[PDB]
Amino acid sequence: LPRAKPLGEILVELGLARPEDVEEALQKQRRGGGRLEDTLVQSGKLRPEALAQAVATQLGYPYVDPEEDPPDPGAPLLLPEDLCRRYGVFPHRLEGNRLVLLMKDPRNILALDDVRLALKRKGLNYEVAPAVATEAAITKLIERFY
Amino acid sequence: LPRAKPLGEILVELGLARPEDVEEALQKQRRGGGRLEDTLVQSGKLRPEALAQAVATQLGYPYVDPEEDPPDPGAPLLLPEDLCRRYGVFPHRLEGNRLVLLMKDPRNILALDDVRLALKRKGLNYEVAPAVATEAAITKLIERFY
Amino acid sequence: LPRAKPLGEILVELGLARPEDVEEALQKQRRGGGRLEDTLVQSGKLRPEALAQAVATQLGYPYVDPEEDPPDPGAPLLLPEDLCRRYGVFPHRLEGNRLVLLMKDPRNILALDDVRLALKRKGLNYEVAPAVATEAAITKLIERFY
Amino acid sequence: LPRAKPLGEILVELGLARPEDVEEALQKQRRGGGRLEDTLVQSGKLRPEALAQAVATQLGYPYVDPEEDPPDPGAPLLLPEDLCRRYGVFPHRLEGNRLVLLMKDPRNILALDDVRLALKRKGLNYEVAPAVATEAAITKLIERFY
Amino acid sequence: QKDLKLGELLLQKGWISREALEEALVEQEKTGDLLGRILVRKGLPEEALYRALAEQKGLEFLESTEGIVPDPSAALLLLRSDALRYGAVPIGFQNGEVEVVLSDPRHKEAVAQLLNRPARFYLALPQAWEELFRRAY
Amino acid sequence: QKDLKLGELLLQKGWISREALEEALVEQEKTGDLLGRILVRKGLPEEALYRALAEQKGLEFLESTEGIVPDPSAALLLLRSDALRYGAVPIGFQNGEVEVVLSDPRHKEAVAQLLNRPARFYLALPQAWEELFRRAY
Amino acid sequence: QKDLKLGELLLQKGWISREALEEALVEQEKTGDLLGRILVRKGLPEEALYRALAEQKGLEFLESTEGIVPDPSAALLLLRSDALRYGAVPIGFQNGEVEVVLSDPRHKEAVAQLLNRPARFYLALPQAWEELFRRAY
Amino acid sequence: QKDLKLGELLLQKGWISREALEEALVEQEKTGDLLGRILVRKGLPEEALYRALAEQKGLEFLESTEGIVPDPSAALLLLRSDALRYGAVPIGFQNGEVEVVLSDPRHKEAVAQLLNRPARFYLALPQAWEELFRRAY
Repeated sequence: LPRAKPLGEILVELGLARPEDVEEALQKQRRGGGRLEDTLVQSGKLRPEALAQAVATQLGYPYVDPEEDPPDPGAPLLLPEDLCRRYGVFPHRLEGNRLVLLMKDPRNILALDDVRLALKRKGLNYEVAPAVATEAAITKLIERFY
Repeated sequence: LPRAKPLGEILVELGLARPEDVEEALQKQRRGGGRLEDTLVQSGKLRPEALAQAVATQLGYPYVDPEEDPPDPGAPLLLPEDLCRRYGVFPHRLEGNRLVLLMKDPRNILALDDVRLALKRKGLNYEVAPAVATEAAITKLIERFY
Repeated sequence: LPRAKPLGEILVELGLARPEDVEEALQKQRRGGGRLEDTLVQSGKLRPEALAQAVATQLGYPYVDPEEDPPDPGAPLLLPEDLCRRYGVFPHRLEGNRLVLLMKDPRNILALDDVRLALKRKGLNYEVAPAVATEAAITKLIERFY
Repeated sequence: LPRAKPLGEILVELGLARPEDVEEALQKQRRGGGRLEDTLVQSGKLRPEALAQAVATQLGYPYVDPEEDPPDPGAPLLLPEDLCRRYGVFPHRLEGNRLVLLMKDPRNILALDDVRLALKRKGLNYEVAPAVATEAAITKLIERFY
Repeated sequence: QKDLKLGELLLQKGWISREALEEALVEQEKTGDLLGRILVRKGLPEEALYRALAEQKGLEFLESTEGIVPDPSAALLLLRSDALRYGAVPIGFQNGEVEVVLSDPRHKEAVAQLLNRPARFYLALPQAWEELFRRAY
Repeated sequence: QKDLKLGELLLQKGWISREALEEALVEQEKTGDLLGRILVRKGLPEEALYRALAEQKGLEFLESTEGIVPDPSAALLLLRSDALRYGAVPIGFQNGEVEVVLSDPRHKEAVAQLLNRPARFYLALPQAWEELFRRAY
Repeated sequence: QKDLKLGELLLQKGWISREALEEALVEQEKTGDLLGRILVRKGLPEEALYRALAEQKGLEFLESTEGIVPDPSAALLLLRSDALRYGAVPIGFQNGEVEVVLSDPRHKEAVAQLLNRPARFYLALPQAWEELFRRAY
Repeated sequence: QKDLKLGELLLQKGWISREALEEALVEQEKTGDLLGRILVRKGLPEEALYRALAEQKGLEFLESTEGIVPDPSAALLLLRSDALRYGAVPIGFQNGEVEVVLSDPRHKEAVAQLLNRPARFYLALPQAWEELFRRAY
C-alpha cells in the first residue's frame, strides 16, 4: 500500500502528460528498478501539473503553496533537513500524532518510505494529514526553518 | 500496585463488561505480551474510557482526568519525562515522600518501582498514590509538562 | 517546659503528644538506640508540628516556617542537598559562616554539631545557629533548592 | 608590610586597650607564634574599635558602612567567600589596580597575605587599602556576595 | 484584484475544463464576482478550487462540511446567499477571535467582507459554506 | 484577612479549651478586641496563643523582649489603648516594614489597627509582648 | 466564548444519561438559562457536571471542604450565604490568577466573584457549598 | 531617626568625652539640631564625628581637600554658611545624579536637604567639607 489509481497513467489521463512520459519514467525503472509512481516525478517526466492533480487523484490529497500555508515551526524539526529536502517534503501543522506533510509527490513511495520512517524515527506516528506541492517551494520552506 | 482486582473484572462489577471480555482479553495478554489493562481494549472488548476510569477503581483510587487535574511541575521533574513516557504515567500532587501518579494503568509496578527510585534520587522516599486516566489524556499531559 | 528536656516529654507540655506516647517512645529507644524524638517519629507518634513546636522551644532555638521563613538560596552552598538529606536539615539564613540549621529535631544537638562540622566539608567554616520547622516544611524547603 | 606603628600599642594609645592586653597578646606570639596583630585578635586584646581604629590610626584607613558602601560585583568575583570570611574581609569598590577592602584588621599581614594571593591571582594588582566597619557589616558584606 | 490569477491555474492543472474558464472569466468581468469563486461547478470540482486557492492565494488549506464545524456566533455576520457567492463562512467567536474561511479572496465585488476584526483567512469549499450556513443560519 | 484561624489551631494542638475560643470570639466582636489577646484570660495558656498565631501567618516562633526590644517613638504613634486592643506596641517603623508581634493576626477588626505602614510579623509569648508596652508605652 | 462542548463529556465520559443533556440543552436554547446548573438533576449527578465543566472550560473539579479550604482573606468578610449561593470563594494566587471556586463556571454571576484579579475557576457540588457555608464564616 | 547610635559610637572610639556627649545631647533636645554636629565642639573632632558616622548610617566614605569637588548645580540647596554650621554639602552634579556630603546623618532637619537631584549620601573629613562649602555655594 497505498493502492487506488496508479499515478503514471492518471498523469496522462488528466490531459496533463503523454503516455510517452510515463514510459520515459518507466525507462528510469528499467535504468534503476523503482516503480512508476516514483519515476513519474523523480525522473522528471510527467508534468508537475499532472502530478498536482494526479497524485492528488490517485490516493486523495490536497495541494497547497508552502510559502504561505502555516508551516508550523516545530514541525521542521520532526523531519531533519536532509531527510526532508531529499524527498521534496515539508512538515506543516501538527495534528496530534498526525503530520500535514507537504510533498512533491505523496504517491512517490520510495521517497515517501524514506520520509515515513524518518517521520516515525525522528518525527511523530506519521499518521499523515498530507498535501501536494512542488519541490522547489517546499525546499524553500524547509530551508527557512532548519 | 496495590495488587488490584483484574481490570476486566472491575469493569464487570461496574456494568462495563462481561467476564467473557475479561478472560478473553486475559488470554490475549498471555500471548501478546501486553497487560490485561491494555488488552481489554486492544482485544476490542471494553471501552478505553471504561478501562481508564476503572483501573484506579480496581485499586480503590479515583479517576483523574489529565487535561483537568493540575500537573504540579515539581512532580514531572521529580519523575523524568523519559521515565514517565516509559510507563504511560504522569506525576501530580506532592507531599512529604508522597506522589500522586496518574497512570493509564495504576497497576503498573514497573512505574511504581522505577518511579520509586527516581523519586528517591530527587529526595522523596516514595509513597505513590496511583490514580487513573485516559491514556491519550496523559499522553497529552506528558507532552505538555516537563 | 519545653526547656532542655527531651522532645517527647516537652511535647506533652505544649499539647503536641501525651506522656503515654513519650513513655512508649522511651521504651522503644531502649533497643532502638535513638533519641526520644527518633523513637517518637519511628513509632508513629509525632506530628511534624509536634517536633517543631516543642524542640525549638526546648533549646531557645526558633521555630521557623519555611513557606515564609528565610529559604536562603545561597545557604545550600554551605549545607547542600547532600547534607540536607543526611540530617533532615536545611540551610536557613547565612550569618558570616553561620547557618540557621533548620533541623527536624535540634534536641539532637550532636546531630546539629555533626552538620556543623559537615558544613565545613561542603562550604564555609560553620557555626550552627539552629532552628526547626514543621518536619514536613523542612522537607518541602529542601526540595525547593534541588 | 603594612608596617608603621604596631597595632597593639596603638589600641592602647587610643584608650581602647590596656598595655596589659597588648602584652598578653605578645605573650601569645610566644604561646603560639601569631604576631601581635594576630594575637590581639585571637586573644581578644582589642576593644572592637581598638582594632579597627588602631589599625586605621597605625597605617591610615577609611570608615565605611558596607551595608551600602558599594559591594562591587567584581568583589565576589575577586575574593572567594571562604577566604573572605576566614580573614574578616570583603572587597568594596575596585579602583583600577587598587582596592578598598573591607577588613576587620587592615594591618594583619598574614591575613592580608592569604587575601593577597587571592586578590593577586584574580581581578587586582592587589594595591589594597582595607576599610573600617562594624563586624556586623563585614559579616553582611561577605555573606551577601557569592 | 491581484493574485496569482485565482481560478486560471485550475485550467493549467487540469482542475477545470477549458469551458469552465472561458465562461467563468466572462462572468468575472461582466458581474464583479471573481473567476475563482465563479468557476466552481462550471467544470470545476470545488476541491480543485481550494487546491488553487491554497496555491494562488495561500489560504490555510481546510475542509468540506464533514470536516469544518458550523458556528452561528460568527456565521450570522454574513448573509448565506451573498456569502455563498463571496465564498465564505465566518466561524466561531472569542472576544479576541473569529475565523473566516474563503473560496475567493480576489472577489473584486466584495473581497473585504468578514475580516474586519481579529480574524484571518482559511480555505474551504462552498459545499461546506451552504451546509454550514443552513446548519447555523 | 488570611490565616489558619486562631482558636482552631489552638484547639488542634491542645493549646485551648474550646470554650476559650467561643467566648473570646464573642468578646472579640462585642468589644472588638483581638480574639487571641482575649483568649489568654478566657482559657488559653499564654505561649499556646503565640505558637498558634505564628503557625497562622507563617511567622518566626520567637523569644522574649530580652532580645525583642520595642520602639518608644513608634509606641507613641498609637494610643496605647489602640495598640493594646490591636495586640502589640510596634517595634521599629519602616515604610514597608513595621515590626509587629501581634496577639492575633486573625482578628479582622482589631488587627486592622496600628499599621499605618505594613508590618513584617514575628511572634513570642504574651509576657514578652505585654512587657513590650512596659518598655515603650 | 469557546469550550469543549458542554454536555458532550458528560455523555462520552459516562457521567450522564443523554436525557440530562437534551433536556438541559433545550432549556439553555429555549429559556436562556445556562446549561451547567440546568443539567444537574436532569439525569446528571452534581459530581458528573462539575467534572465535565472542569474539563470543558479548562477548569478544575474540587473535592469536599477537606480539599476546598476557604481563604479567610475574603472568607472572614464574605457572608456564609455568599459561600453557599454563588457556591464560591476567591483563593490565594498563582501567576496573577486567583482561584474562584464555583457552583458553576458557566453561571457568570458566580464567576464574577473575585474578578478584581485574573482567575482560573474551580468547581463543586451543593454540599461542598453548604459545608463551605458552615466552615467559611 | 536612626543610625548605629551617634554619640555612643564616638564615645566608644575614644573620640569624645562623656561630657561632650551629654552636653551635646542637651543642646540637641534644646535646639533640634542633632547630637552629631553638636558633639563636635563639645569635645569631638569633626573628623572623628564623620568617621564614626560613616560607619553608622550606610554612608560611602569620602575624600580630603585634595579630593571632593564643588558644584552649585547640586549645592544650590544648602548655603556655604548653612553648610558650615551643618557640616555638609552636595558634591558634583550629573543631569540625573548628585553625590552628597553629610555631617550628622541624624540631623533630621538638615539631612532632609542636600539631595538636590536623585542622589547618594557619603561622609568623610571636615577639612574637605569646609573648602567645598565655600566654593560649592
